Amino acid sequence: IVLTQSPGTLSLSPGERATLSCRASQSVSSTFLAWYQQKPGQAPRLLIYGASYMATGIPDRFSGSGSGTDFTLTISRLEPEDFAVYYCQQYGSSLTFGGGTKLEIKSQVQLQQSGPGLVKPSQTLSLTCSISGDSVSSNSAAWNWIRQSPSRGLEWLGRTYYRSKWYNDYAGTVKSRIAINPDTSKNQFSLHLNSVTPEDTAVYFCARVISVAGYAFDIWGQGTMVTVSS
Amino acid sequence: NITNLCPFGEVFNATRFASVYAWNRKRISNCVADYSVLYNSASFSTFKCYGVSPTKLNDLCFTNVYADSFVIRGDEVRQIAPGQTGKIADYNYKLPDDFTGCVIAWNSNNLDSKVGGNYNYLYRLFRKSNLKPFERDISTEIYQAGSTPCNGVEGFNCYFPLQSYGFQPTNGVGYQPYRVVVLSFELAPATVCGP
Ligand SMILES: *[C@@H]1O[C@H](CO)[C@@H](O[C@@H]2O[C@H](CO)[C@@H](O)[C@H](O)[C@H]2NC(C)=O)[C@H](O)[C@H]1NC(C)=O
Repeated sequence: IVLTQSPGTLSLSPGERATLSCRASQSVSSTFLAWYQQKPGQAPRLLIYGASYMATGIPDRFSGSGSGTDFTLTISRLEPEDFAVYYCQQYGSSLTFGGGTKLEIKSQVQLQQSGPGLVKPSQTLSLTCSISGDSVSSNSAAWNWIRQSPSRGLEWLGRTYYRSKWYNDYAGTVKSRIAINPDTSKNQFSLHLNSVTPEDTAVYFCARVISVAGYAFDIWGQGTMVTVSS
Repeated sequence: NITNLCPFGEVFNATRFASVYAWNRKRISNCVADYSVLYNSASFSTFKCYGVSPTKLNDLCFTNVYADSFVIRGDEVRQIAPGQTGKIADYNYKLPDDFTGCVIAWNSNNLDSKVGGNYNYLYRLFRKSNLKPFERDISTEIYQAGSTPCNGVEGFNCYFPLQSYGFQPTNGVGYQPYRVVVLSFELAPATVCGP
């Protein structure tokens, strides 16, 4: 499944409305479309899951609609702080993000990231994401890893969870050289890459997903950048 | 001729209503039911009666009645009626074609919503086949949406069958919690009927 962002770029003024559009290559029977808003220098924020239901602490201006192969987001009354970027994510037989639109105008659970930010090429990269406010072995949650680069956008790396024993999944691109390890004693989970390449320079986030909330990325991490260079 | 009031008080004024997919059911019998107090209350948004007209309910005698109660989203109320189809009328709560009763609903935005988002109300989304009238399904096994069997663990093409409404005080009127009570009459020695 491939998601295409229909509007390229829009310039508006305070007061009026805005209309976005997201198009699917084929039908999404799972119907788990979600909308994220990202300010520069900050982690993305969740707005709508299930294409219609509102998230926590979100005003009523935002509205979502659509079904099948098309979806749309509507902004009733713009504000000067809405200088941001808006994405479009799906879940089902595959997990894919969208290109996203740049728009310009004229809390009880925390995730903390740690690890080196610079690595020698052809070495191992290790990151760790500590959890405060929950147990990593929860029955109804999954722990992901996301990375972003300007050339490729937002990319899904892998995930882990636990129902009766531990289960892992990884993206096809990175299957051969990725590992995710949990640690219940100190309540963390870590990501390891045995071999690294120059294009791997990107910014990484760790995220939590709740199954009953439309499989939407609820809580994100601080995120850190890694550059591969001599 | 017996003189004791029906427990209509506790059904309508209960503190907690269950999810739509696990709706309660209660027997009311051996009491005289005064339906005038309900109708002239003006606190009910919807009061629709099928096969029996109100303002005459204080007459008539029934064998036994039934009270079905739950909470759903505000927009989805129109699906509680005979011959209607949708997510609720297929996978959650289906009424027969020969229904003889009344449907009562009223907004409850100031009791069933929380500041942090209420995730204690759920509803079923996927099911293999539609429901028969008045049949309740409670199981929570993982739905198999693809060719590869899931073997009881969730994953790609292996979805959990329940989802949360996520009520909030700032939601629109179309997305606010509503409480619903469905009364079913069967028309044997009659036991319940008003004065
Ligand atoms: C449920 O509680 C309501 C709220 O108190 C009751 O209705 C009120 O009853 C008093 C008499 O005690 C009246 O003065 C009010 O005008 C009533 N208000 C409304 C909105 O009806 C009601 O009697 C209780 N029981 C049932 C079955 O509704």
